[PDB]
Amino acid sequence: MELWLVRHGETLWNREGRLLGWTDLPLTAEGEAQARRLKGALPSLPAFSSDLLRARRTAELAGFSPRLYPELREIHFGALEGALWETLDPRHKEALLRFQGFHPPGGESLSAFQERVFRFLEGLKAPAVLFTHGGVVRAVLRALGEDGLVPPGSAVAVDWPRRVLVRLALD
Repeated sequence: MELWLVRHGETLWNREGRLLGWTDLPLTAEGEAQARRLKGALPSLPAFSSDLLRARRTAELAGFSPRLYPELREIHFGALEGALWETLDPRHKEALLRFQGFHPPGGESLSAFQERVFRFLEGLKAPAVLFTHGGVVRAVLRALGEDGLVPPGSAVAVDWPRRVLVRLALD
């Protein structure tokens, strides 16, 4: 199934290097610019989006009117929300880097995050554009055997659950 996953535009915590999960931060001016550039670069397909502000706003500026689904939200970092990556406990750092055995206090384990994301994708019956988050795009890319890091406001098209089709980054 052809699916286009879009990483929302940047927020302040991108430059600050802080774990950004369910903390509802707004897009930065440049983040909105990245979103506007996506308009015309994404296929005209039904759209779905994380209900968090930064995702909804990206979808809007990109020219879409998505159906909102919490299932497309970034992973819930719990007590780790806002934590500087730099000073993150080695155990949490490694769990996130290797993408496994991650369980933040008061938040979502990586396992639950994946189950939530994949169950949503499996429910999609036709091609669509999904405005979501870095962690969601990463989970999908890793599950397809690839490096899951993509720039803010960029997109990746995949033939779910078989392969990555294209990665699109605009300057």
